[PDB]
Amino acid sequence: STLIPPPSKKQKKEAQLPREVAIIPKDLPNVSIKFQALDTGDNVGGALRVPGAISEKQLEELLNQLNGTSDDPVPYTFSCTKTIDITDNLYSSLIKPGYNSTEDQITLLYTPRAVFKVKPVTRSSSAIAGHGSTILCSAFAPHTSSRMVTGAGDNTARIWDCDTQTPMHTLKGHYNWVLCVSWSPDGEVIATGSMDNTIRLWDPKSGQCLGDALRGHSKWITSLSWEPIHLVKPGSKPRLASSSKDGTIKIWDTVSRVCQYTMSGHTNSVSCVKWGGQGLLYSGSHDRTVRVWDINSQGRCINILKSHAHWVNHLSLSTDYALRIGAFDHTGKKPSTPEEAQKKALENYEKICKKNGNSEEMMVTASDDYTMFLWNPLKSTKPIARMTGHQKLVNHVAFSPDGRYIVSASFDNSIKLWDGRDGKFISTFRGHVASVYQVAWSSDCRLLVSCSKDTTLKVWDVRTRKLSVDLPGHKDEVYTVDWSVDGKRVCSGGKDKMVRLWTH
Amino acid sequence: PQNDYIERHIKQHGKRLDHEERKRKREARESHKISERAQKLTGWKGKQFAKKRYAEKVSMRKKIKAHEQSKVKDALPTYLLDREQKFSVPLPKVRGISEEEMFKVIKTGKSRSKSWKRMITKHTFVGEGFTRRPVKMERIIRPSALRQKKANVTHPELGVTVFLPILAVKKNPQSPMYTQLGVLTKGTIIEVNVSELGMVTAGGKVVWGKYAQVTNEPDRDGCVNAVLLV
Amino acid sequence: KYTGEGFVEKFEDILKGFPNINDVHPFHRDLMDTLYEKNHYKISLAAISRAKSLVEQVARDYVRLLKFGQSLFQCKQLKRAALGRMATIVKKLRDPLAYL
Amino acid sequence: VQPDRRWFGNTRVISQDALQHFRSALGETQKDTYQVLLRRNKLPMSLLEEKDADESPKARILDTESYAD
RNA sequence: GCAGUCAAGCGUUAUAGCGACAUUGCUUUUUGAUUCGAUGUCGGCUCUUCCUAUCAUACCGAAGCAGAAUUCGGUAAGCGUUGGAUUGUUCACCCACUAAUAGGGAACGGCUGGGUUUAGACCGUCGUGAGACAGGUUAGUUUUACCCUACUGAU
RNA sequence: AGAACUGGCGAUGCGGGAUGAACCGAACGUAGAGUUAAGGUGCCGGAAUACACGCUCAUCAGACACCACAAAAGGUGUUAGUUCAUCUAGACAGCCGGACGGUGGCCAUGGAAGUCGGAAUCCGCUAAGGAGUGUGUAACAACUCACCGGCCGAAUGAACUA
Ligand SMILES: [Mg+2]
Ligand SMILES: [Mg+2]
Ligand SMILES: [Mg+2]
Ligand SMILES: [Mg+2]
Repeated sequence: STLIPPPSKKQKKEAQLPREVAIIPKDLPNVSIKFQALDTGDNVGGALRVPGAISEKQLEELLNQLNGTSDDPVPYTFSCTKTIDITDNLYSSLIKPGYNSTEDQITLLYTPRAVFKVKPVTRSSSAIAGHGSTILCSAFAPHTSSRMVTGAGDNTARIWDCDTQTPMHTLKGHYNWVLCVSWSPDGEVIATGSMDNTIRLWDPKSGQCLGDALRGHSKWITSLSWEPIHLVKPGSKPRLASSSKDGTIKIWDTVSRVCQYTMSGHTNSVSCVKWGGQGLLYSGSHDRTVRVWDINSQGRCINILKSHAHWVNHLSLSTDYALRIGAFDHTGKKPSTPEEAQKKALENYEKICKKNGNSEEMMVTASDDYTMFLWNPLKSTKPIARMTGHQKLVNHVAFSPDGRYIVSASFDNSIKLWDGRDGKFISTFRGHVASVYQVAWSSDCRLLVSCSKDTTLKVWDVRTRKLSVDLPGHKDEVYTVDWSVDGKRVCSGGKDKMVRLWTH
Repeated sequence: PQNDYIERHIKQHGKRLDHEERKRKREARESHKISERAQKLTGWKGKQFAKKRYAEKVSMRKKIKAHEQSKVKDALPTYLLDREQKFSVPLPKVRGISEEEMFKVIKTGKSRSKSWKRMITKHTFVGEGFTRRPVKMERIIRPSALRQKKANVTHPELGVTVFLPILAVKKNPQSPMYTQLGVLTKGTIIEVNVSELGMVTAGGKVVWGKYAQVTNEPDRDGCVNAVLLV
Repeated sequence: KYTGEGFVEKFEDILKGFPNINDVHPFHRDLMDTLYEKNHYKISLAAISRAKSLVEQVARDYVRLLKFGQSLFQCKQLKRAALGRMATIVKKLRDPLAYL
Repeated sequence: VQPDRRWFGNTRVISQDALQHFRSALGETQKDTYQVLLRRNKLPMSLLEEKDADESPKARILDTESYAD
């Protein structure tokens, strides 16, 4: 093992020299600050003088009092614009480096945060066998972190109880590889799209198949997406959009088990389909185009977006986490009635969608031209931005749950973090030595987990933009990684035919 | 003339009046011509003609097989389909190379009477920071044109070959003297940088140095080919 | 050396003959881009240029190696290696040559 | 060559912490004109030479469309 | 070259092993951008002939070969295939003329310059020294023919 | 390349292999007669231009060492075999006729009707007939062949071996 160079004699002498303690001076004067919302750019309170002995908690409470919402305060994180965040107190964050002094005014941008905290995963909870071939896909239940669905290459899926880390159900309807699995946003049904050009629906509690397969595709299923609960009227079950290699997007009404709409505009294989929160479907296909369809206009292709020079491998929406989670939260509390579920899902969607004046749902498309494009399909037909810098193809892309950050996992053994509004480059997560296959955010948008071809998972802290922990343990390439809704467990699977559960 | 003027001229005026019959009779004569060529061409032309005839017959048989086969009638994820690709060493025993073959006598002096210098005739690895000894004390000569820094290393798993930099010469099977001189011959164990292979230990450490065995004669083929020891 | 010179002469005849599409009048540039797909055109000619450079490198390297050949068998093997590598480089050009 | 399990083990490994330390160090170095290199350290320089690039290389158009098409 | 893949065959009743033709990876990646150790033999002059593996001249075949020019190929050695520049090196590169400035054997299994150049001398490196060399420079007598045959002419 | 045994040769001429260190025969006093070995018997040259059954034609055959060139490769040279098939309810060639209908199947294209392309490649009626084997058209047309039938009347075709 190659080691870092040891300290020299002079360095050891300086280390033996007495250290200086960083203490707040008792004669620290007052400094003038201006609070500015990062999301809206609305200045609150004008400019106000505060003592230099303020803390982050006291600044947070002072901002809540200035807003006038003290009964239910909402946590914030503060930064000054280089853009340097306030760690503990204003003096040690800004005045101590000397960049901003007590005489000059300090403009602090504040961003709302999550009241809950996700501890980083640091060890493998368990290594569970049972699959006869390589694991191809995995997902968690939206309502609970105790149920995981995993589809593999032995023509089967499994439902794993994550409490005891033991298998609970086996789903054995397909004849070929289970290429994709998806839990319904209401948590009532698991959809598995397979290599045998079929889609099956399963009741998870009984571990049973809901009648017959959904047939009609001529090639294998490439992606499954669900209709959002906040758009599904109460008393109804969400529909299932499905893309496939044959270039079609089929919409399935599951209560009647019929196929309603068949979108056909793509000339090559559809990489992914996504059901947005405004009655729209976004499809990315190997014909180098992104097609936007309207479900309220009989499935007609409203928009064709052409800016890539190669296959668009993946696409992600700003509200993807909210649309996946439906009416649930990190607490796992279930709604009482479907009307309550619809209203709660509406609020969950709105918190991310409608901010800074008008509701927007940004899209990001990661392609094989080593780049990504950031679009706002409702407002304009041109891309908002082009994100370049990756040396090889961008395989996976994901918006943060709050929609403020974009993470791209590429085949150049790297992950790139970009701003979620204008697409400007922020940082590069390095440390993987093989291609990064896919990535997953945590619920509080502070931690990222990535699985690589180098048989390792890696957890990164977004705030410090550095590696948090490196998790080996898989004996072969890892193909899929997911993080629980409550942020307690991480599931990983790949070519070693084992399911790894990780927790703090 | 411009664009497809010959095609337009054929469309407007036709061809020569005997064109079809002439072409037909030439195509009929082709069988006799082929047999006469096979029995009459001599030397290199005859050998090339026979080689091409064999290749054509093989290709035609393959085409017939494909037509009849059509007339008779790894578990990769979604983002990876439609994308294509004991402790015994593989050479436990190799040809022995004597000092007479390994070294070449270099004579010095105006009348060429002194013969203490030797030149290594094989390829060598000298390593980082190599400086030639002063010529007055340079007994063993490793010419710079025969020095090597990289090798085509093949991983037995996943079936790939990468041009990797050499790190050291671990063991030359001929002699420890050739090991310490860095001689690169067939069967030599070398250390290679495997950083681009993305290997990680069970403990999480990145592997960037492993062993490979040379499988060719670089003095004969101009390059070092090696198989990784996994 | 003679085989390398032959390959380089053929490649140079190819590279000097074809127009420089970015240096002709813009009307001719647009017409040839419409007809032949300028991207493919320039990529094929760049493939020819890269093959020429690689063939020259092979010839120089194997003449320098042949300087130290000790027997007829070794010299013959080195010459065959040089010519086979040249053949590999040339056979990689099967598609750009048909296009051109 | 005798059979030996020393031939199949790893010879050089490096930890993630050491990798990050060398990656951060490559960029903090201010070269002085009066310092000469006496001995270069042996490191996985291919893993260590990672500089952020503002632009991507051009996409391979031959993957989507061949010369014949 | 190394490492594989395929399989027309070969082999067999243990669906082992050999395996032609094809084919992949590395060397080598996309926008035609921008000299690295020959350790022992070499060049000329004059002049003859041979080979063909043909550069030109003759006659042909093919090619998006309109014409002009050019490329690839067949028979073909009858006939030609040059003048110069460079010795701080040329195991060649440039300039030009030209129909063209093709390759090679009969040496490399008579004059003449570099080299087998011994005695003189200097410089460099090594050696305690006599000296030797990693080396560099300069100066340095070998002189048949009337014999036989072959050849050219002559009785 | 290293070991062990056994031969031949040096010290040895003679017959034969045109010629010869290690190949075939045979070892040696001086002669006569006879018979042979190996090798030969068109002429040089002693001895059948003997007899017999087959094969081969080479625009520099072969008369050889049995190794290499040699890939048991190429050939519309020729000969003999082996195994499969088709056949008087008709074999192979040839000529003539049929070769249809949904349908110009779907997508794509300025145009694309079997025949620039991408995916289906199904059904009917058949004696048979491809959602087409090629020529051809800007697209059609037209011709073809895959298959079927009429005339003809007896053996034929393929793949291997030597
Ligand atoms: Mg000739
Ligand atoms: Mg002297
Ligand atoms: Mg007689
Ligand atoms: Mg020969």
